[PDB]
Amino acid sequence: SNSQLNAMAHQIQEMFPQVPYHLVLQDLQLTRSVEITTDNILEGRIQVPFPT
Amino acid sequence: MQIFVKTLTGKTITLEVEPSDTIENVKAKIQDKEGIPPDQQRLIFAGKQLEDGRTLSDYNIQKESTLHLVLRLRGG
Amino acid sequence: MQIFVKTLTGKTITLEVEPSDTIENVKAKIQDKEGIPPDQQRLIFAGKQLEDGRTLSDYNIQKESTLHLVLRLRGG
Repeated sequence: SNSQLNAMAHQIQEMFPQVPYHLVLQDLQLTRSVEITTDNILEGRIQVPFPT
Repeated sequence: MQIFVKTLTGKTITLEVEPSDTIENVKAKIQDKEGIPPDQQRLIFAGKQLEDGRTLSDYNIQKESTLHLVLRLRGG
Repeated sequence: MQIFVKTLTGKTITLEVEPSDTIENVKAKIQDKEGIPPDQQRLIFAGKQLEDGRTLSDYNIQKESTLHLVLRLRGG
């Protein structure tokens, strides 16, 4: 389905207009909680847009 | 001026503040309406985190601006 | 020689420089070409950050090397 996952991810996408959408959906399947997902991003669990 | 705080649940809270207000006070006002502890309240603006010891003028936060409320739970 | 500078947007530019060229001078070129202020120009090479008052030979930067340009947005 991924209906609820997309809905939750999009919400975070609005909060952080500089985070990879596919990475957001990734943690959403692990934590399944916006209270921890958005936190994990701020902590540094998610990779930022770094050139390579 | 009035601003709009958007919660992860899709809730929109309207707060009447001034540019001379502090981020700490803003979060305290949210605790007055919602009850959420300011310690667990991470205010983000356009992807940037707002330091507790700052004002709205520091991040150029104007009226009707969207404030992102991020949560945090470190248990390991 | 030629060097490649890549921005956070994925954009990659080629700059004409020489070993005797200074990082401060190189960043000045980017300042005129892209319009990015040197105060917000953070040049990283091999994980290490390069200093302004240094030459390309100081870090043994060879031709066709890729440098990472990170910006410093504070107060916005």
